[PDB]
Amino acid sequence: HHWGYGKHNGPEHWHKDFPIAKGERQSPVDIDTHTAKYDPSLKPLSVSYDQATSLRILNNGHAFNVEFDDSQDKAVLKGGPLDGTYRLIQFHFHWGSLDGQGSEHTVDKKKYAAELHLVHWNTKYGDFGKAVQQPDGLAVLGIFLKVGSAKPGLQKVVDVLDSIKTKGKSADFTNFDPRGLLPESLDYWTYPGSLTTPPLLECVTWIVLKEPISVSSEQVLKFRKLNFNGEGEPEELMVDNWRPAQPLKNRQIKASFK
Ligand SMILES: [Zn+2]
Repeated sequence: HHWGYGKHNGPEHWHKDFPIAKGERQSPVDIDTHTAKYDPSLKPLSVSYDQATSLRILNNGHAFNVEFDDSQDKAVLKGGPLDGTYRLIQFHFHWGSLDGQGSEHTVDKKKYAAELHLVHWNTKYGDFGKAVQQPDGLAVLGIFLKVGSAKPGLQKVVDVLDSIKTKGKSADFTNFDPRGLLPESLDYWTYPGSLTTPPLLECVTWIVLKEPISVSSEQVLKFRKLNFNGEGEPEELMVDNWRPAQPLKNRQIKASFK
């Protein structure tokens, strides 16, 4: 039936409806730190989120998205391995049922408790829908979350989850500053990949930050209280909405640091 993360519709079944799942530039991957090539020609990332305008938070049945106004160049990513300007459209997370799993990318096979994805689209394409059809249409910043100390800047998010518990619910979510979600260092790994959920288009330049941010156990617990199901349907907790690492195939992972 429709795709999800259960036994009968999970990642291992996606290829039936989305043949691109067994493609040549599928994401996530395992980051082998000894095989990643330091590339001194890569520029530092430029994150200009001071004018970010968030609008809403939504439970789409597979995660929760915080959406931003992308009608102008207010929150953009540029530099790094990118050419042009990429506008932030939304951010979301992938998490697990336990603290030992949840991230999509792994580092030397280490899994983190969750992974944040900031999704950006290449402004030369005019809109998000056109951008997904191009090899350089999107740039996704990925940030790992480890459990330790609470992240103050994440609390506003945590607090509104009760109101979007089931699929299709949404809530006004204005004046949220995504700068509160960044690690101190912007060192990163980069590779050409895809979206990690259907339709799995190979249109992403991945930018994975080396430094994880910490969240408290209690903050992550609140994530695990969301539901995959819609209101009045049997309860299925929203946990383990992560795709396992895919084959690197013909790709090189580059590092911005040594
Ligand atoms: Zn994602």
